[PDB]
Amino acid sequence: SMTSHSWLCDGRLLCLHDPSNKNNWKIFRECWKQGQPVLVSGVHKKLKSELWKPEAFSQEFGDQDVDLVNCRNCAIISDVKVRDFWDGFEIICKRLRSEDGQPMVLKLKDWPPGEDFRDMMPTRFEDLMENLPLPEYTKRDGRLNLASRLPSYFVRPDLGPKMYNAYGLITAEDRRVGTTNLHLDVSDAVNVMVYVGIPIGEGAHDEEVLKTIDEGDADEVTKERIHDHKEKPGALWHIYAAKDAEKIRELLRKVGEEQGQENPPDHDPIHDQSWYLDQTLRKRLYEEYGVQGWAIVQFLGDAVFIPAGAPHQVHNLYSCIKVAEDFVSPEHVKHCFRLT
Ligand SMILES: O=C(Nc1ccccc1)Nc1cccnc1
Ligand SMILES: [Cl-]
Ligand SMILES: [Cl-]
Ligand SMILES: [Cl-]
Ligand SMILES: [Cl-]
Ligand SMILES: [Mn+2]
Repeated sequence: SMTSHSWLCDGRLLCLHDPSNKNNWKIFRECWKQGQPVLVSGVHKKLKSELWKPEAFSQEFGDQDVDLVNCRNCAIISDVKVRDFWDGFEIICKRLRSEDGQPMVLKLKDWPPGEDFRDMMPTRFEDLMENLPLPEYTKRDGRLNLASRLPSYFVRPDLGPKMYNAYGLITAEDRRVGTTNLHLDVSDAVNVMVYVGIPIGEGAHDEEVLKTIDEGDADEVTKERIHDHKEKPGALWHIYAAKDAEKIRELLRKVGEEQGQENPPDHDPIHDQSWYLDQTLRKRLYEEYGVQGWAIVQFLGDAVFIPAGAPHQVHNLYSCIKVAEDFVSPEHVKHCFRLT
């Protein structure tokens, strides 16, 4: 039977089932006011799938100049063509190689650049913005989006959306690396998975994907969604409550000191965007500081809602295309205020 919603994370995470249901706000606003993230499934079925394929991005935009990042070591690959990223998205033998001769795990940095998404891709902009869930919160002019309504005493988000494109992490050593390292945003965000690639060349690495989800602390009902094999898994997220951010800073100051970093007692390891919390660090956070997070597997068509101030990290299981929009809900406007 079709149902309005379900629970993941043992009852701690709302999962809405119908992205365009006009009654979603009633269930949503009770969880959102408590500082929880929310998942909405099925957004891919609302979109024009031919607009979100890696081959179309390569054909239409392949000649633009860009920088990439090597996810394994943070090295920057400067001033290459965007087709050099897209043509290796799914075919491993076509990826740029490190000195060791291995194909690299790459992230495409700042593309489309700054606020240029709408001008560069007007048809993609329309398809995404017209199908975002919770539209009173997420649309630029929604009644519960204060972004366009606040004075300069508040940090306002840039005009979006922003596109996040990166290969999947592959090996046992890769399990300790982030696609996006631990950080926080002063605005709310909605992040939609519009394309996932489960490919070949080295296609048979489902076994390391299982171990990553399991060691990532994913719940049995998410474990049931994985092993059902109906839907495409994309990325593993860890999100933490905004109220826990300082305890996370204390853990990362102590670890930086144990690893012989030389850091002033006040420095901000979350703002630095330099850490990924692996299984060891997540267990230490829980045991030594009392802090529990949400381990979320984002499948094709899942929209993840991230509360303002909430620290969060992302680990791609396969090659992903994500598109995110920032907004300012009344529940969380304190997080962007410039005084006290
Ligand atoms: O491939 C998976 N699902 C899927 C693939 C194609 C089409 C529809 C669904 N799940 C999975 C399970 C274990 C390890 N890696 C991935
Ligand atoms: Cl809050
Ligand atoms: Cl377009
Ligand atoms: Cl709404
Ligand atoms: Cl990062
Ligand atoms: Mn973010």
